[PDB]
Amino acid sequence: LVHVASVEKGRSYEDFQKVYNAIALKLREDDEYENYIGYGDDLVRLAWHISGTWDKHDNTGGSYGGTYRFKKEFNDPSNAGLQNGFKFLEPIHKEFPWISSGDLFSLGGVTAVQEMQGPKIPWRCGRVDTPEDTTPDNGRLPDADKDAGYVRTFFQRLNMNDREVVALMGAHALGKTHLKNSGYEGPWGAANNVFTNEFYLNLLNEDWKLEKNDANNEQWDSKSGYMMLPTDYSLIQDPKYLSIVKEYANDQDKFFKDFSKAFEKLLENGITFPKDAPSPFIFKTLEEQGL
Ligand code: HEM
Ligand SMILES: [Mn+2]
Repeated sequence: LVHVASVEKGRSYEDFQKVYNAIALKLREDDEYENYIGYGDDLVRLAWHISGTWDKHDNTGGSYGGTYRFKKEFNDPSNAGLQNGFKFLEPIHKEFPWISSGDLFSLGGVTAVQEMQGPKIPWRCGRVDTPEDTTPDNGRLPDADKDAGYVRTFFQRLNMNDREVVALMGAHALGKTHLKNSGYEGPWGAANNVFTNEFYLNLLNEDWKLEKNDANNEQWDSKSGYMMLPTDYSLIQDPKYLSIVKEYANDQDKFFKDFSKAFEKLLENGITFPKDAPSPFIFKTLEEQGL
């Protein structure tokens, strides 16, 4: 099963930067730190969840086909809340009907991360929408009520190693859990629509208590009002994860660089890029463009 990246006919950097900017401008328009719904946060979680269905074994799932547009995946319990990101992106897809769904969904997360001051994420176009029957079944996304071994094992299926896992998880610094979406409640940190290594710092420096939330699910709660999923807290239970947690907590740049590579890899798993495909695009943020 091979998915060859196919550049949207005639498109190039400028086109995607335009899509970037439309998303970025609407994020500025639609997001406020205080809001219940974090569109920017939904966009990077959506980019992850469209990719995280991937199975290296047979190349099913993955961001290529844009199958989140399909009911089965759209209604994945694991994707609860993401509909806001979809709805956010619809006017953008309408303005740019030529971009594929996969590219738009993935570009949304890239755009959201960059606009929330995260690292630059190189991004490659060429995802092609695939038919509804290529939609991956539900259940491929990870459970939050698990330990380090689960996590490590889970991400092996996504071809991610310990460093990649720990880096990727740092995106939880963005936003929070919403009890009605996931059975968890509370911010991981400064849920202020800012991408930072706060996730790691909180893990190491907060006073965590294993409690049960209003949904009868256990999560780690801090006096500061932060929370960690058991899977997040896994990263400091496991000694291998722990050393990388500490590295990222002590090196914002390193975290940014590693997150950047892992996110792009995540978003590109399952996709074959012909030797003559365009180079990855690095989009300018609104502020870099003075927009
Ligand atoms: C073992 C891994 C993972 C599990 C168990 C986990 C699970 C969850 C849970 C339960 C939520 C809350 C959804 C809702 O309540 O709104 C959350 C949200 C989120 N996830 Fe993860 N996640 C994992 C990995 C990732 C990765 C790899 C990234 C992306 C690089 C990521 C990005 C986020 C985003 C951005 C949020 C915040 C959403 C919000 O504020 O609306 N997650 N995660
Ligand atoms: Mn949100």
